[PDB]
Amino acid sequence: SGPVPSRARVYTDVNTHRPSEYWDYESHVVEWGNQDDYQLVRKLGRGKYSEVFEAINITNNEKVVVKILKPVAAAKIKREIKILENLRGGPNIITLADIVKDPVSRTPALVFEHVNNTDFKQLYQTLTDYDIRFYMYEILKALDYCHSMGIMHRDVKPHNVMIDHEHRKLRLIDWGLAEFYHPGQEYNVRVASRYFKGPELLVDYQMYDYSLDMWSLGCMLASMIFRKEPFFHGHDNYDQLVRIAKVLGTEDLYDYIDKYNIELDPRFNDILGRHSRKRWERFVHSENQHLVSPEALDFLDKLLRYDHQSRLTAREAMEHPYFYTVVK
Ligand SMILES: Nc1ncnc2c1ncn2[C@@H]1O[C@H](COP(=O)(O)OP(=O)(O)O)[C@@H](O)[C@H]1O
Ligand SMILES: NCc1ccc(-c2ccccc2O)c(Cl)c1
Ligand SMILES: NCc1ccc(-c2ccccc2O)c(Cl)c1
Ligand SMILES: [Mg+2]
Ligand SMILES: [Mg+2]
Repeated sequence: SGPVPSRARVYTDVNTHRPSEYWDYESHVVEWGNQDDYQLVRKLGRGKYSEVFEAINITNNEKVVVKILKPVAAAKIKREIKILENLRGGPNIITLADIVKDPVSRTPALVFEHVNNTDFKQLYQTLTDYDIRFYMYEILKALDYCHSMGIMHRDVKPHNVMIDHEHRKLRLIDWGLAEFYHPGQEYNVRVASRYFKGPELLVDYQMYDYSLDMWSLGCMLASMIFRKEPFFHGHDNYDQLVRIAKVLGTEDLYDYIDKYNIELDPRFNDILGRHSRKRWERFVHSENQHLVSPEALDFLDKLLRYDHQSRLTAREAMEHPYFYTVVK
């Protein structure tokens, strides 16, 4: 009885054929740099987990970004550091330049390469059909890379993707929620922002994998091409599932939970209803027609699936006709 187990269909074995030192983040010894090499210039902002500053590395006069971590479990801090070090040099992965102890917070401060990012609210309004495909391809390079390195990002969304549009430079940042994929491991479902949450998280299916990032990628794509921000606009985690079911339909949702022997929360009884799966051309109108194409719709169809096992992997997504027009 209970949930039917699941494994990723790709990169299942990456972490077992690597030394324990690679994925065992708890045993990692942090090599501390010197906080005096960095001078804070301006606060970019503060979120739930960190305060971020633009800074200058006074040893080479280069612009950097300093992420001062708020106190959390020491395990969560070493996980971020180990993943960043393991992924360093990878295509479109942010470079971790240093780790210092901030004198004021008494917490680790991660120093990154600076990316001159255009805010989401501005790029969202100007990206062309061509630019969207180009940037989606750059994201897929980062995701196939971290997945092939046995890591799932788990927080893919626009504010975690830096774009320097003038230089067509993209970097996938914020590896604070990222984890090592271990076949059969039960993970915490309290990851990602509500609108980006995969069905596996919303139905409390813990044995998820890299394919969670493909759902989030699909949510970003739908919002962009259809001009509907966010695409699945739930008022809460339960309504989030209802919003998805109104597009993907209730019959495939029941096939998904029956395949994995998942039981819906009984509060879905008063709110879920019965919904047909909708054709993607329904979301097309005269204000988004220039961002949509049969290739974009077919690609979206293959990412936004309830069954995490049925979604395109990052490598398959890169082979899709949607990217044929992108100069490679
Ligand atoms: N390398 C960077 N270049 C430019 N801006 C950055 C960089 N790293 C972070 N930022 C900015 O700071 C914000 C917070 O960074 P992030 O790593 O996502 O922290 P958190 O885990 O607290 O969300 C980002 O959304 C972005 O606006
Ligand atoms: N201005 C530098 C700084 C000082 C204190 C904290 C801090 C430290 C502990 C708890 C919460 C916090 O905001 C942080 Cl993250 C940064
Ligand atoms: N933080 C800047 C940013 C990152 C990704 C995208 C993006 C790019 C391609 C497709 C969907 C997207 O949301 C945009 Cl519009 C802006
Ligand atoms: Mg972030
Ligand atoms: Mg984060």
